[PDB]
Amino acid sequence: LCYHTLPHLRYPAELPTLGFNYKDGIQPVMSPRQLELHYSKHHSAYVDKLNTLGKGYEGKTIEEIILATTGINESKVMFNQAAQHFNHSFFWKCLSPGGKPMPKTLENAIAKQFGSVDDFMVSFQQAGVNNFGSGWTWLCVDPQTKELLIDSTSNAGCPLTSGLRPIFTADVWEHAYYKDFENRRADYLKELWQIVDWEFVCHMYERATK
Amino acid sequence: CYHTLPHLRYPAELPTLGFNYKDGIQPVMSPRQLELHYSKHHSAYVDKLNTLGKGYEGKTIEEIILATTGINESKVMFNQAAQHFNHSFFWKCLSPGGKPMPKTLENAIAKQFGSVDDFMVSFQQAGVNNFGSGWTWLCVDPQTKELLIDSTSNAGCPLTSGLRPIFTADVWEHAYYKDFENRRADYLKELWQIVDWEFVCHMYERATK
Ligand SMILES: [Fe+2]
Ligand SMILES: [Fe+2]
Repeated sequence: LCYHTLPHLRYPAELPTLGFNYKDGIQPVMSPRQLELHYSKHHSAYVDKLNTLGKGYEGKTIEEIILATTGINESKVMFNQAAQHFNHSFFWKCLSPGGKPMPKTLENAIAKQFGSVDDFMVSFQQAGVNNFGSGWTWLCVDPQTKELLIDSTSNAGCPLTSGLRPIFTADVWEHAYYKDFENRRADYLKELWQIVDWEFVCHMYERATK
Repeated sequence: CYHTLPHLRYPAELPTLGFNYKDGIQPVMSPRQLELHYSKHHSAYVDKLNTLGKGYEGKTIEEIILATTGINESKVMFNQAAQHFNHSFFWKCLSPGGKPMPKTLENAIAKQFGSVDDFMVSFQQAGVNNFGSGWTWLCVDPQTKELLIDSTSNAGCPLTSGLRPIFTADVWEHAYYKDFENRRADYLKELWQIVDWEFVCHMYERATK
């Protein structure tokens, strides 16, 4: 009985149903093959591995597994699969072919924190570029202060392990962009905005700041 | 102290490859895979390190790595120097068509691991299981003269724990994604075919002296 970022995301794990047709990629940014690799190979493997480890978590959220395994050395393998499952699921919810325009509520909140949407985007791209190795770049709500914050994590790291509430993420594991952008992570992050589902981000913002 | 690459020095320079960098590393790495890895990834580490290393002129890259390891203020330089060393060492480990394993190294591997095939499977598994970006290494422990498989994350480098590498496989996704996409396991299985075991054996002989 507490807030979850994705309360519908539960164990036994399942690859999530995408808001759109997989075979089309996520135009204009991600090709069909880039999405197929990422979703049908990478994400699918985390779902499959997690299902060999999570006995006892039936009916519970994936976030509950993350929170029960975080910082525990003997549980690193399960933590990594559960967090990656959650991280990818959340990522797909953040995206849509051609994007969705940012509602006024969200625009105001982003400008109130960062000065403008443009200044937030510049800062967000920079944090993603600078995230050494594999990981994720996040926009989160701090529920105590109501601040919006950019946070980067390494590998399977997830800001909800520190009590932050994600509202947007960009995967910056090299596999997220290597098929279409090769080494060009900066270009990937700049182009990614064209496919962000800002309606989902705004929905997350409203519930996270309540 | 012992250096793995005593000729790899600052100011940093992309190393000359023992082969033509436009022809890839057949039969495993395509020309474009090698061009990206060397001319983009490795090249950016070199360039960035050269913005940071003033004062280290004439020193080994490994001395920079030792001077910056575990120091929070120097994380960025550590990452560049370590990655420059790791990639330069990787390229020496590889050759088109490979080079056959000399008996001395064959015997040492089989003594440590049970057999060469046992070593290879164990090494492949460690690379597959190295979560995220990193490197999987065959090293000599100079305190025992034993061989061991060691995995590192990100720019992590065995020398910071007093180990002497003799072989490494890059398992950053960029090392294999062009030719193998998500198939890291296949990459590691196929990588044996371009391994320069003459260099690996030279390193073994040197590390255990
Ligand atoms: Fe991913
Ligand atoms: Fe690399």
